[PDB]
Amino acid sequence: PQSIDPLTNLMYVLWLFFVVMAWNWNCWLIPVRWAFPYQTPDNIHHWLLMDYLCDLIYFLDITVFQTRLQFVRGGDIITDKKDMRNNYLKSRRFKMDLLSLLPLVNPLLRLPRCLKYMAFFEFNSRLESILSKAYVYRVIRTTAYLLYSLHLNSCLYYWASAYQGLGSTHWVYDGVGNSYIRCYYFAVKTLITIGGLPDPKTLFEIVFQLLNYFTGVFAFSVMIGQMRDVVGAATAGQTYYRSCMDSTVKYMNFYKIPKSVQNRVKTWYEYTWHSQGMLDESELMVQLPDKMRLDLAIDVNYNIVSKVALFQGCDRQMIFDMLKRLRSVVYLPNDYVCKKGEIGREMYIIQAGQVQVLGGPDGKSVLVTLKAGSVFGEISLLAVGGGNRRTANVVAHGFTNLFILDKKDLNEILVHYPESQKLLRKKARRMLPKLFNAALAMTGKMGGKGAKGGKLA
Amino acid sequence: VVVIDPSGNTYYNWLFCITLPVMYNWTMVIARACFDELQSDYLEYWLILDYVSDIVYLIDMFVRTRTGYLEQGLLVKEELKLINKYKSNLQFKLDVLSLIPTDLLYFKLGWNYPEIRLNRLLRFSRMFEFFQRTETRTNYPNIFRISNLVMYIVIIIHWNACVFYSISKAIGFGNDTWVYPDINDPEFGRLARKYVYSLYWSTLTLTTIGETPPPVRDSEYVFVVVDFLIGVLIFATIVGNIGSMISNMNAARAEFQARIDAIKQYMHFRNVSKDMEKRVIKWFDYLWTNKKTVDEKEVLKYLPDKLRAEIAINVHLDTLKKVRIFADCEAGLLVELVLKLQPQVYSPGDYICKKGDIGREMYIIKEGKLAVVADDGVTQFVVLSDGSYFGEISILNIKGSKAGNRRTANIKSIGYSDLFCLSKDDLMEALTEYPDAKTMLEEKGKQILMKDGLLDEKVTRMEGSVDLLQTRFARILAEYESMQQKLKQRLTK
Amino acid sequence: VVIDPSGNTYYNWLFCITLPVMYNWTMVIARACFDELQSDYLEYWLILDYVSDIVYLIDMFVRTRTGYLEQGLLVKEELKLINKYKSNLQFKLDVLSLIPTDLLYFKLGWNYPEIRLNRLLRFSRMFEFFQRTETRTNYPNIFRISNLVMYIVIIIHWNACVFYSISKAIGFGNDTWVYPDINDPEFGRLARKYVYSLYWSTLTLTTIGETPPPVRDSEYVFVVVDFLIGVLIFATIVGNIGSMISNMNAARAEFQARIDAIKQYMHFRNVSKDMEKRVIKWFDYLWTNKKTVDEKEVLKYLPDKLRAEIAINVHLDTLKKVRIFADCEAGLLVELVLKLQPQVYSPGDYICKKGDIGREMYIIKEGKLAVVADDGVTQFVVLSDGSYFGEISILNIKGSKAGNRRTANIKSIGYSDLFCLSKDDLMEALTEYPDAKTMLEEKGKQILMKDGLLEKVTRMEGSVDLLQTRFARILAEYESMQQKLKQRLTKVE
Amino acid sequence: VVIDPSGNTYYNWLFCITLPVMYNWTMVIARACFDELQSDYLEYWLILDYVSDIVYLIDMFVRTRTGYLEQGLLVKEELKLINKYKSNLQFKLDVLSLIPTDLLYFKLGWNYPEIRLNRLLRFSRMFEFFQRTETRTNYPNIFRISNLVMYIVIIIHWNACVFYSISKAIGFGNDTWVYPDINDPEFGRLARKYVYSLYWSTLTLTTIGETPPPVRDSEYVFVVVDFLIGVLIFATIVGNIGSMISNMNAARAEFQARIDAIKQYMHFRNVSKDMEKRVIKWFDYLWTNKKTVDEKEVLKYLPDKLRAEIAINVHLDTLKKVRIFADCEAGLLVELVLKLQPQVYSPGDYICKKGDIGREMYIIKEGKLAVVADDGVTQFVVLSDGSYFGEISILNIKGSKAGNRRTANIKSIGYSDLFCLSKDDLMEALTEYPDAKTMLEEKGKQILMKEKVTRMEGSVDLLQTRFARILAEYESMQQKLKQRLTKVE
Repeated sequence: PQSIDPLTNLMYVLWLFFVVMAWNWNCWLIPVRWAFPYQTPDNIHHWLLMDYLCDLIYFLDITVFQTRLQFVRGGDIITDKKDMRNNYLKSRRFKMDLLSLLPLVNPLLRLPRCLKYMAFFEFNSRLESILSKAYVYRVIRTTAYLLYSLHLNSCLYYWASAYQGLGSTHWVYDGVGNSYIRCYYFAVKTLITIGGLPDPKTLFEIVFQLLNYFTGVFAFSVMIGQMRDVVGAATAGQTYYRSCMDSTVKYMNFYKIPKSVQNRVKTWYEYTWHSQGMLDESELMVQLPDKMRLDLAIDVNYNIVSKVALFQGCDRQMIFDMLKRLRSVVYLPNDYVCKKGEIGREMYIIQAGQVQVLGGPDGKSVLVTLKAGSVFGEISLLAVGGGNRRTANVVAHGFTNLFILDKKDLNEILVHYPESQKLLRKKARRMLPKLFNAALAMTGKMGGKGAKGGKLA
Repeated sequence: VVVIDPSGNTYYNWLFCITLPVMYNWTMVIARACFDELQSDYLEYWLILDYVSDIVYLIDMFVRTRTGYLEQGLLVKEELKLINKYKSNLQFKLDVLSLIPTDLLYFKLGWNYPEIRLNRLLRFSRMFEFFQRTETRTNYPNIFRISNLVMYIVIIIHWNACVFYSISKAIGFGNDTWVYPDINDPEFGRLARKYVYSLYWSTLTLTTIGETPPPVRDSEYVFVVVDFLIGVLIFATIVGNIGSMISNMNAARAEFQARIDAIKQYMHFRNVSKDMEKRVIKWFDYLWTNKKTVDEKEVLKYLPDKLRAEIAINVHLDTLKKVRIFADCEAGLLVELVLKLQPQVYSPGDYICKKGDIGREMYIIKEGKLAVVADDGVTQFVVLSDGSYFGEISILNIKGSKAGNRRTANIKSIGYSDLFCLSKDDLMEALTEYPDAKTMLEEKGKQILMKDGLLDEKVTRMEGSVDLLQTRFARILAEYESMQQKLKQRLTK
Repeated sequence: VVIDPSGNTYYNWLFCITLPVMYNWTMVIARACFDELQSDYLEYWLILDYVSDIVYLIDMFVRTRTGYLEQGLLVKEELKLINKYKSNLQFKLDVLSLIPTDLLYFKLGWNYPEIRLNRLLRFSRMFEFFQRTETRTNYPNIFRISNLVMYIVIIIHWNACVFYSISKAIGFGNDTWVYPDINDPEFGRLARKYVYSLYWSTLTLTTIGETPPPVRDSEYVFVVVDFLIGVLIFATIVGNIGSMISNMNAARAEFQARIDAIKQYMHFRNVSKDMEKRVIKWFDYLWTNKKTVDEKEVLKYLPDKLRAEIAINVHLDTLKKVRIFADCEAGLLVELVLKLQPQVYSPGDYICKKGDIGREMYIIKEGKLAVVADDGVTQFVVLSDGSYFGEISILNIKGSKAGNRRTANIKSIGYSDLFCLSKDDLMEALTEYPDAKTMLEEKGKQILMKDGLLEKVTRMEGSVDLLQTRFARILAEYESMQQKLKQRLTKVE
Repeated sequence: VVIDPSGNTYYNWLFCITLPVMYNWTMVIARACFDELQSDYLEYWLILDYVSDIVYLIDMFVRTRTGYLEQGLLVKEELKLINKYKSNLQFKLDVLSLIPTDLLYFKLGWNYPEIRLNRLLRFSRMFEFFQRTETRTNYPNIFRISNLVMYIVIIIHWNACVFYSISKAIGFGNDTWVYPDINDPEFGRLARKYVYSLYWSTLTLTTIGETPPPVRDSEYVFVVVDFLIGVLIFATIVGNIGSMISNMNAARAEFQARIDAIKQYMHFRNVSKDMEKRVIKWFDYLWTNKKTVDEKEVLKYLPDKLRAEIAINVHLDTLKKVRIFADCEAGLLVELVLKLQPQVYSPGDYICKKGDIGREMYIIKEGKLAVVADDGVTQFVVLSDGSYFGEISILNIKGSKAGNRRTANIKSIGYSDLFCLSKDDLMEALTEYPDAKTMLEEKGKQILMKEKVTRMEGSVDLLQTRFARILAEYESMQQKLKQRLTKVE
């Protein structure tokens, strides 16, 4: 790839992960080498080699990968090499990468390599974009933040112990063991405010302990608040569905709605939540851009609506408007979509489920079963109002989902398109002025002549 | 074939009956694996319970082969399709792995290793499904979510107790202060004491409380740090879940209070009189006390037309049929009119209408009592109880009315009255599809007014030009057709 | 007399019955677990218990005398109230509360106050009083904090009593975990007993620990259960306090969300910096002066009658002071008030300039409006609150020389809040008032004159109907002539 | 001169008076409880207290000089400002805060600085400064957490002073719970005293414990109450941080909920994978470039005047660049700006196609458009930013052969943000501008080249006369046709 997309390239996500690992190595090992005596001259070459590897990763980030990132200017992607280079040089990420790449044997001289934190944020954004259910990764990231805070606390505790002498007091690290897990144990008992540690004696120890308990109270509060936000955001939809269901049940219980109707309402609520994951789709549709909603309506129902012979020859924008005006209604099993003799107003598109047309002697006979993608009742749309009645009983075999367009919405669409409105009136008149007056005049002339001729004879 | 409906009560009962062996496994497998005395002392009971658990696991797989799923709104009853649907799912692999006969490894490792039954833990999905179905089925979701969280934390604490006992066994009992003490002790050698001290240590570590012997060895330090971090995660999860539940339970109160204080801020901002402010505050106290803060339009907005129509019919159909004009109306028209009813609630002393006010809506008394009063309002002519109505003639708009959609009486709410108004525009919107019923309604209103003695442009302009233009094309076409006969007549001679 | 549950007397009685309920809920378990507390002040305990039982009896009498809203009216019939009370579970709970268990003092002894634990069943009055206080007081957060603190104090006190009773059952001083031996001069004092038990309970229930570690298995079990209960209690405290904190800054958070969205839009659109500064200043003015909530959305929460009453109270006098609307019907004035839309202008803003379209009439609720010239530095007249302009523009009067144009420049000197009545709103309100519309137009015409300003188609349709019929006569005659001509040719053939 | 409360000078004075208030609220109780702190630096304390009292007097003067909004205008009358100050409770609080209680230094000695505890009554002024800071700062969350930290430190400091005072009343070193004997050189250091007291207070007020257990009954009671207060404090800290975390992530949570909802809708509807990918890319582009919010929902919270001014500032120049709106009245252009509706399009999206009904005028704001040849592979011309099309179709011009239909296929090359002006909105704006409507029609006619009831009734009269002439001719033609057959017969 000559040009790499910063958003949808998995190899760029892998390179970002490599840069994040280099930045994490720097951030997690600078205070270790500053505080702990682990940076001995015997094993200094491992540190130098891995620091050189991290600096090489930083260099091939700032010079190679970042300059090939395509960007947006006025909504258009730019693939040009010079334009991408100018965009990256203008951006503040180049400023931070230049600040980090500056070298400035002391581990604290490696400090501004921690200023390449932007790559970590872009890696977080890519991870939250690629995978659904991202609050588990948010929990992992917050736990990693807590681990790094305890890491810094461990390094600070070892520095304080070395400053006051190892084993001089009970509060400082005594000097036995791994020497990192003892200070990390101190950081865990301190920054979580668990306690149980030897009490500080000197003024420096009490000040350190005090500040570390204050930072630990606030860090534990950050942990709990992050987990609370994760729990609230993860269960927000379920909470809203339960609240709406409980409000409906409370409403039906206040008005003494019988158990059959309440059970049907609860069944619809559970089926809708388990099927489409939301109680209403138009609430989501109005939040989208108009072009997005139009294109989604097209992708859902355009072929099915254009397969209907009634609307053939109409304007395409009028078809689009009916697609936008379609409302999704879920019918329970054994529910009457169309009862025999009622006013027909609605055009039904079976998105899912089956619909049975009843008939025969004494009812209860399936004349025909309509599966998904079939449209019935479209003739009722072209009626003057009260002029259409359902001929046969129409029932839902199971949980069928019908995309429904009523006559009123069709009329408000049709007032905008005169040619298609005229075509629809023509089709309605064809399926069932000058010629009427000519026939009336011819009949009247013959009727008057018959009476005149009879009186003449 | 007999197919179990996943939405039915039988499926929930079997979910409980499979959760019991799953919970038994998830606790006692690790309990017996880590505490050797627990496995050895009650070996026959554990063998019987494990056999029963395996039997129930087999019946669970059989139920899974018989469990229908909604395909295109229909429950699938084809046994081959159900079996294929089960097998294609990962749950079939998990159930096969969970019933692998690892109990035959007792003959290779002895009875002291019940870790072979750790594969039985893979039936956790049945437990989770049963608990989520219980959450969706119970009438106390918050109490049950407390219970579910508490028992999950108890299970994790028991697991950490078993892990701590195993680590103390591996390091050595009584080797240092951190591990479990020497099991040759008469007090600390008891199995109950072993489990309860392990549980005490695990609770104190997983609740980030401490107050336990500090670690001595580096491995003990690593385990203590890791288990305290697991406890940090557990504590944050507990507090976050309970805080989210508290926010959910207080959300309705918070929204109602936000509305109340917003209206209070508006009333202070517009300098509304103190009596009117007190009336508003009394109204909101009545709303929250009687649990009437819900809005019918907002509550029923998600429901489809059929179900909302059914609920509204079960509320209003008898009373709307009791109305004289709507007594003979069609069932579909009655459904539409019932659906177009809007709730109105009036405080005691409120006036629903006054003499000379414009009458555009017809009121239905659902709950409460109304009074017809004079101009002063002290006297009452008649008291209208629930199920009564007034203003049915005003919405009809009968031509020749003396009132002219104007109220002729003063209606006062004696107490808190729940009324349902049917506006004139809603009535014509319902009557658009019922022209014959509309004509019948006008005739009925005319008859009532006669019994009461209360009865005594551009479209055509464009139509004339349009008809003339259409007739001119026909006349031109008729002349052209007649010209062919005239041309043929000339050619005939 | 029947006590209104929504009145102040009912609230005062709720407090008066909550006091014995709290006394029971604390001191009954305090005396049951601490024997010396019961025995040392026995006469005081007996007097307080008799007083509490008397108040419980008066509470039952009040329950028989408390009205309920049936058909929106308070029920004042004694038999109906008695039946409503005895039908509820509260009657059974109150009867069980006042069971004369005190006769068991003669059987078990004076050191067994657990027989008065049935008095705890009157918790309904305590909880109802706390809910009524939460919905009543002007300081909801302070009272909610106080109530939560009292709940935690009661729970910690109960846990302290439980710990002391467990120490008593095991034996004082038998090991390090229990309360020490009560023959000690220091720890044998009742005050020391209670304060140490309360200290232990506060240590264990607030996830702190630092108690003497358990020795016996029962002590380990109780410590595990009690630490889990304390974790739940602490999580409940945090959840309630966090919910309260979220509710306090919910308005600030949502206002900051609106400001941040506006800033995002202004940075998006490259809006000029002065305009952004004015927007920021306007939002700061809204927040500082408590004008953040918009009037329309706030008034949507109120019912139609209450919203109409609020609007009348705010705008009726200043609408009646308008000269065109001075002599108008009350219903039309109410509709026009309901049709008013607020508009707020920053200082230096222009309400309207010369040549602008005048389609609305502004009412100055508060603020000062200046009539300025083209330069804007010279002021003709200052319009104070209650003044109005543009009343002629909203009346569609024929022959007006100044048609829908503003003849003056109106500038807002300060933060003026105005209400506008558009021409469309006035027309819609006047649809139902034709005579009022006619006299409004006549009055506007009179004002303009005083101020120096200002069925043939149907008959032709009948001719057009005759024209079409006559035009079709020749078409039928042409068909008759064509048939005769074709037959003549056929006969000649 | 009168100080505007919303001005920057009022904020600067709020800071300048909050510093003495914070100084009093901490160090007065610090000196009251730690006698060594008051005795060692008495000269410094006296100087700072006199300075604080002087700043309190200047604060009273500022409150006399601080205006308020009456009838939307700042009150600049000295008498009304003085009466408004004196009528409020704050004047009484300031007077009680500035009683010369320092005369009790001559009676009770120099080791009783609690006589200055009345100076704490300017807490409302300090809280007002913090409110102004949280409503003014560009980092609301950073200031919120620092303000919470400052309040917690103040409460912890007060409890530390209370603990030291309780230890002093019981006796230093009388038992293990109290502060140890101050006659010891290590425990007698003032820095050591305050630091250990603060350490004890922070431990006790944050549910940490780690303190020597109480010995006396009063110590047990104080520790229990203090533990209850600390539970409240730590729960408050957790709730504040959780509310802050929810507030930062609220917009991201709303956007992610929209992502989950649209993804669930597309999986439920069996939406094609190309359309799903296009929707996801569109949403990601909207979020990363800060565009995902609806413009109507964002701008509806502004007042009508500010919304009109912002819309004018955004759209007036690009609407005046239109050839049909080049010479128009200012009010008509302002209204047409107000009727503009934003539209956004993905790459490859068709704004309009050939044969579509044209009712909207699109103006490109931050996008790029092209005209394709019914196949999408070739482009006649590329429409850059500020360009427009459909200005003729929105005008009702008589005799237009290609009217009411789109003659060109407009395709969005990339992510284009357009503003559409519908024909209905243009006509609605033109109702109040008849002469501008006639000018627009005349201009559209010129571009395309390169009484009613009485008139309609009279028009039918000419048609009736013309029909009579045709009928009279047909009657004469019928007789000639019959006479023609008579000659043959």
